[PDB]
Amino acid sequence: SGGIEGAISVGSSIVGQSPYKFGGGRTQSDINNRIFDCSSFVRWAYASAGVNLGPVGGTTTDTLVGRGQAVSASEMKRGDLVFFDTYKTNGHVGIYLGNGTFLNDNTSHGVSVDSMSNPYWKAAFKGVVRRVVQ
Ligand SMILES: [Cl-]
Repeated sequence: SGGIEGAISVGSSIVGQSPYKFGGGRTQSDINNRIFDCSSFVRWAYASAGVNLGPVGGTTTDTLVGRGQAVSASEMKRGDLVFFDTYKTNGHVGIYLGNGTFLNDNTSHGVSVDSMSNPYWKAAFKGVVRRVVQ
């Protein structure tokens, strides 16, 4: 109930209820108020499940892509971090849920679940995946 499943449970608890804010989620006030961007959301979901993916103030997609172990796209598993080329290389991150979906915090929908086959996310995905819990 920890680790991967715990992070999915915490992160999902606020789906549909947490608008995105670029740069948010790197102060305790923002965390308490559920104000995050894509990478500070992922850091918080895992921290709330007992897993340290980096410092509160300094975690970004660039630091997260350096955590854990590389995974081939064909082998992506629930809990793996999936990265996408949105405004820059690896500019977006989410937590893969299985079944071609991922939990993430994005401008359009805030904290939400998106599909890897949505044409936008399919085009933006380049195969960059990181496993952070074994
Ligand atoms: Cl935290």
